[PDB]
Order: sequence, then structure tokens, then C-alpha cells
Amino acid sequence: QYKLILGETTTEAVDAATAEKVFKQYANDNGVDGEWTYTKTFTVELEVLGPLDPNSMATYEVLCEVARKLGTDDREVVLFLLNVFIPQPTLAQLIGALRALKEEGRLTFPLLAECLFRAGRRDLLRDLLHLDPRFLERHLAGTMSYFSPYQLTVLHVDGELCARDIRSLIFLSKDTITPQTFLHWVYCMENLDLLGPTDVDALMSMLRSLSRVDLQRQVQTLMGL
Amino acid sequence: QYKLILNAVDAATAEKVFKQYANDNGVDGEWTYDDATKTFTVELEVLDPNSMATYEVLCEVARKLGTDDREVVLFLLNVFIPQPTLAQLIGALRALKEEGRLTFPLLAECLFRAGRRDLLRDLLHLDPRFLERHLAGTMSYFSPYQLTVLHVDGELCARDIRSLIFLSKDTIGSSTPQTFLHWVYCMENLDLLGPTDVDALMSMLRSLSRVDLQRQVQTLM
Amino acid sequence: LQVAYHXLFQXYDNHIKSSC
Amino acid sequence: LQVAYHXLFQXYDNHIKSSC
Repeated sequence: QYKLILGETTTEAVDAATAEKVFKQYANDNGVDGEWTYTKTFTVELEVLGPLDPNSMATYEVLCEVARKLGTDDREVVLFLLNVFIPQPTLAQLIGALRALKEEGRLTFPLLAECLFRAGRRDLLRDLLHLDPRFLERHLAGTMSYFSPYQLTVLHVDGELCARDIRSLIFLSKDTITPQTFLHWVYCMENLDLLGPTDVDALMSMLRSLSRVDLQRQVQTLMGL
Repeated sequence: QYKLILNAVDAATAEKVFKQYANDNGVDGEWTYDDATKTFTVELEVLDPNSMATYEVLCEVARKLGTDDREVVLFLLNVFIPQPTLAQLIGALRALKEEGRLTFPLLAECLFRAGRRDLLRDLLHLDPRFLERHLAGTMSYFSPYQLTVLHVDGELCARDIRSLIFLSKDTIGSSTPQTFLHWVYCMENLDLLGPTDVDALMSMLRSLSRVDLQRQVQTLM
Repeated sequence: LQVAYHXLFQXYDNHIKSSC
Repeated sequence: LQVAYHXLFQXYDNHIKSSC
């Protein structure tokens, strides 16, 4: 057990020198670079890329409160739409991935709004993001989407497919496997390179073999010639 | 008197001046002021070492530049002041560096074109024999017009530039030019000379009997 | 403030959309 | 160090020249 004062961060080290190395790395990781004083505690005076720090930490509240109130299947939608997708994630997996995107600048507020909109969480737009979904639906009408037509197609198919069809989908997927959801099946096929934004033939092959010809035709309408 | 430790009519104005001086420099720490000693002290920074230690090179370069080389450097670095002083040049160079316009490789070519190969070897630690070879197979930081005016400036003599001022009296304007680069600046402001039209430069060189220099401008552009 | 919040969101969204 | 200083200068010059 070793303590760090900036933000009371703690670690478990074999010796004091290792604890200093771990903490000195955490200093760069955050961006803070102050004078070090090492009892079993270490204190850090300067920063780069108080007020600013409070704002940065406060911004995370929006993402933390959003992720905690997201829920099982919405987690997949959000992670799928934000490229880096994890199959059947947990709070610790999602919170970590969303924070890894925010620190990489890949996540923005208007993107997060459309991300929560496509998820169907208009309740979270109203209550947490303070954005009226009646206005947001009008905003997206005359604005180019942050997500690919393929991304939006897979999301639409996911919504129309029922619990029985997705159970049958897993049974048919055993020929290329295992997935627990349709978005999990998509991820497996994307990794195996059978599905993708360019082809989408594999999605229609499954929908034809699930008797959802209406969904197969919907994918064809959403992709064209 | 009001002091500022880094880490006026009244105290309120003195605080406003220092608070703005911190943001201008980029610094933003905790403020502690004493009403008896008349001093204010300043944590964080977001704008430090070389962004401060680099200026030492620029200061030593500007102080050892000298009268006519000051004009060459300021002309080549766009913002030119006629017959500048150390306080004018040091201020203009530090303003360019803070604006991000001034770079080390630009400053090297700037000092090279000036003819200060001595300052490249001594202060910039760059061998001019290597720099002249580097500039052979590399696109210049300065315009062909910028380099032409600089070449003409070198070939024009003390008597020709005296006669140039006498001929410039038809477009002046008292203040009158004191050098050829000052005459160029006056014509650039009056919009008779420029990178697109160098007809005015050739008109002066024809009326100074330097037809060789007039032909050189024609050969250059 | 609400209409201004919706305005600000549109301004920020249009700004990232007017980049790439 | 001298040849390396001349090398580093060329690298930095080529970097700003490759931007625009």
C-alpha cells in the first residue's frame, strides 16, 4: 500500500522505488508535473495538456451518469456506434472504454447525443443531456449523421429482430463458431471478414435463413446497387 | 511601485495589469498580495523551458546584428520597420516567435541571406559550407521577389542610394527613405512595387544608370 | 436559456461537421 | 555531435517544408 497526493490515488508495490515509478507515470498520464516529496506517502505544483482540472473531472460526470444508467443491450449499441465494441460488456468495461475514447478525443458531445439518440435513450437526452428529443430528431433531419449507413442499417435490423430469431441466429452461427446477441454475431462476422460496410451479403444470407425476407429487403433498400 | 513574484496609480489597477500579464505569458497560479510591502506573488501553466531558453539565442543574434542587417532580417521576416533600433528589433523578433511565425531553420536562412555566416558558425553552430549546400537542394523560405530586392540592395552602392532618395522625392512624403530597403517599403505601402509588379524597381534602376541591375531584376523575374 | 442551449448545441455540432 | 547537429537541423527544416 502506497499513497499519492495531487486526487488521493493508491497502489500496491513490492518496494518504495517501484511505487515512485508507478506514480511518476500516472503524473504524465494525467498531465500534471509538480515537485515530488516522499510515512508511506508521495506528494506532487505544475501542469500542461485548478479551474481547468475541476471542469475536466466534471465533464466525466456526464459520461459516468450516462454509462451507469445505460443498461445491458444499450451498452452494445453505444460501443458498436463508437467503433471499439466489446461483446456483452459490464459497467467497468463500458466506463473504461468511454473514458479511453474521451482521453483520445474520439468522443465529442454532439456525437454522444446522436449515439444516445440512435440507442433509443431519448429519456437520457431529456434528463441527463438536457436536449429536447423533439428538437434533436429535427436537428438530425437536416444534418449528416456521425454514423455510417451500414452502422445505422445493422442498428435498424437489431431493433426489428425478435428474441426467437436471435436464438435461431446463434444456432445458424455455429457453422462459423459463440455470440449471445445479433450485434455480437455482427462483431464475430466483422472479425472473420464475412460482413462489413462494403459487402453486407452475409447479413442478407442470415435474414433469408431466418425467414425475415422483409428485413433482407430492408438491408437491400438501405444499400442499393 | 508594485512588484510581481513569478512561480500604477492604485493597487486595484496594479492587480489588473499583473493578472493580464500572467494570461499574456500563459501562466495562471495562486494570487497573494501584501498591502505593506506592495508585492503580489503567483501554480499551473498552459501556453516554460525552451519557450523561454530559446529567446536567449534570438537576443544574442539581434544584439550582434547591426544597423543595415536589422533591415534585411525584418524585410525577410515580412514585418519590416525602417532604420530600427535594438529595442524595435528585439521586440519584433520576440513578437514573431510568440506568434509562431519565427522558426529555427527560417532564422538560419534569414541570417544566411543577411550575409552573417559568422553568426551561423558562432551563435547558431551551423557550418555555412553545409548550409549553402542545404539551401541548394531545398525550397527557400523567402519569395523570389524578397531575394531579388535583397540582391539589388547588395549591388547598389552608397552614391546610387543617395541619388535614389533624391529621385524618391517625387513620391515623398516627409518621412523620406534613408536606405534602398526603406525606399522599397515606402513603394510597397504606396502600392507601386510588389511581388506581382517590379516595374517600379526597374524604373529606378534605369534612372540610376544601373541597367545591369535592371536586366538582373528582369532575369530574376 | 433552453432555446440558447439548443442553439449552442447546433453551433458546436455544425462546427465539427464543417471540419473534415 | 556536429554532424548529428547538421543532421537534426535538416530533419527539422524538411519537417516544416513537408507541412506546406
